[PDB]
Amino acid sequence: TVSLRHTQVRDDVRLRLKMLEDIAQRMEAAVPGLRVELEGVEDKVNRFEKLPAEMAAGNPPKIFDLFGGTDTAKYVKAGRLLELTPILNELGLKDKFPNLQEFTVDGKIYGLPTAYFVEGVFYNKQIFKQLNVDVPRRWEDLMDVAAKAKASGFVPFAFASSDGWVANMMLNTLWVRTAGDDSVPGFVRGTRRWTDPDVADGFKRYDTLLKKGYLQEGSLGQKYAEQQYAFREGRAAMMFDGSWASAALVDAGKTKIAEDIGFFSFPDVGGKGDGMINGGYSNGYGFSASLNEREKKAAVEFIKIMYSEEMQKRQLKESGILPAMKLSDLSGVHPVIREMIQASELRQFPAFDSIVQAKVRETLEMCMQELIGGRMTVEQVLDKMQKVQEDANRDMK
Ligand SMILES: CC(=O)N[C@@H]1[C@@H](O)[C@H](O[C@@H]2O[C@H](CO)[C@@H](O)[C@H](O)[C@H]2NC(C)=O)[C@@H](CO)O[C@H]1O
Repeated sequence: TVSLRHTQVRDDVRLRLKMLEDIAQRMEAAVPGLRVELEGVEDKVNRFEKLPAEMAAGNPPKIFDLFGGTDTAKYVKAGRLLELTPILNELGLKDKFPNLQEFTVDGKIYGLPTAYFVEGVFYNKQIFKQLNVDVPRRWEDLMDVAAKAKASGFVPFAFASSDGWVANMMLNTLWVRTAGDDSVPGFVRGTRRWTDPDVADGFKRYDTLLKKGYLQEGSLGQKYAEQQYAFREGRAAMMFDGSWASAALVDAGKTKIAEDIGFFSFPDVGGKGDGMINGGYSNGYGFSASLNEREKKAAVEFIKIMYSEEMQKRQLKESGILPAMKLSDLSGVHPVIREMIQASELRQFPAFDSIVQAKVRETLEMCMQELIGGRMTVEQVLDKMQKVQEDANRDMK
C-alpha cells in the first residue's frame, strides 16, 4: 500500500534485501496501519525502462531506487520528486552526507545516496602469485599480466556483456584515462566530441583487449552475474566491476578464493586521466512528490532507518557496501574493503551515465555490443555516438 521499489533481486544479494525487509517492518511498527509493499525489479529494467515510464505517466512508486545526475535532473524538472531539505533538517541528517551533489538541483535535494561506489579491478592474489606477477600499475604491466594469465589457462578479465551497461564500466575508465574526466561533461556541453582522437584512444585500447581475448570471449551471451561467477570461482585473474559486487563475491560455500581477493585502481596509460578512479555517490532512493500523510510518515521513517549509522555499518559489514554517510567507527573489515578505501583516496570522476542523456547511454550500450560482436569498428561506434550526442544536446532545449 506504500510501494518501495528496489533492485535487490539476485539471490546473491539476499542480505541486502533482508535489510530492506527489516527496514520495512520497522516502518510498519512506527506507523500504525502502515503496510509496506516491497517490489524488486532488475536494475537495468527499473532504471532504463520501468521507472522512466512510470515517471512520464506520473505514477512512480512512493519510494524507489533512483540514480543521481541525469535521471534525477529529468524527474525534478518534471515535478516528480519530493524535495528533501525540510525532512533532512528535522532528522539532523543533512550534514552527515559528505556529498549530495548528484541529487542537488539548484541547491535543492531530491534523493539520498545509500552507498559510495568505486569501480576498478578485482583480482585474485593467488592467481597472481602463481603467474609470478605484481599488481599492474601501467598499461604495459597490464598487458604482461593478461598475457601470462591467458597463457596459463586463466581468463584475464572476467566479463559478461549481455547486459549492455556492464560493457561500459571498464570503457568509462578507459576513455577517461586517455582523454580526462572532463571529456564527459564536454560531450553534453559541446566542447568535446566522442570522435576526438584522445577519446578514441581509450576505445581502441578497449578494442585491443577484445582483439587479444583479454576481455572474456563469448561475453555477449552472459548476464552480468556470470562475470562474478567466473571471478569468484577462480577462472579469471581479474574482473572490472563496482564495489557493490563484493555483496556477491567473498563468503561461504560459493567462493573458492575469498581471502585472496583484492582490488586495485585501473592501470595508468599515459593520458589525461591517469591517477583518477571512477567513483561517487550515485545511487540511493527518491520519493514521490505525491505523498499523503501516512505515505509521507512512511517515507520519513524509511529515511530515518535506512540513512543511519546502524544500517550503513550493517551493509558494510554484511556485504561490503561502502558508506555514503559519515561514520564513527567503520573499523574491522575484509582486506578487499581496505584496498577499495585505499584506492578511493585518488581523484574521482562520476559514472558517465550520471552526466550523459539516457539516449546517449542507450546508444553506447548498443554500439559496444556491436563492437564486442565484431559488427562495428571503433570508427563506426564514435561516428554514431557523436551524432546521437549532437541530437541529445539539441533536444535538451
Ligand atoms: C546502492 C548500490 O549499491 N547501488 C548499486 C548500483 O550502483 C549498481 O548500478 C550501477 O551503478 C553504476 C554507478 O553509479 C552505474 O554507472 C551503472 O549504470 C549502474 N547500473 C545500472 C544497471 O543502473 C547496481 C548494479 O546491479 O548495484 C547496485 O546495488
